[PDB]
Amino acid sequence: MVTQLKSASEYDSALASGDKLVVVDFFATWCGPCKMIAPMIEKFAEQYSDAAFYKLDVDEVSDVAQKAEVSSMPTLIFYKGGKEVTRVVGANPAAIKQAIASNV
Repeated sequence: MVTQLKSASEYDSALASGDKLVVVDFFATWCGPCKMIAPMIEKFAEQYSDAAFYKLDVDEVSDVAQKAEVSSMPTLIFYKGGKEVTRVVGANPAAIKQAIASNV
């Protein structure tokens, strides 16, 4: 399943009592994987049974991107215990399966 984070509440409450797998995606659609991998991760979303896909850009939100400083392209992270433990900031689809399928 794919989610759309419009309000910080959807993100905050997700890191609090969020035991399941909480995935985040920070990409301002510059040019490259950020747009080429969109279908990949978005497509894999229909593969998992309990994977929270949090989509975030920059201006569209301005809340998360503000606090959660981005240092990649794109920038994906995995939250299991309300704390970034298994992050994945690079560029590779397969990295989502072995990642999501792990924390799942």
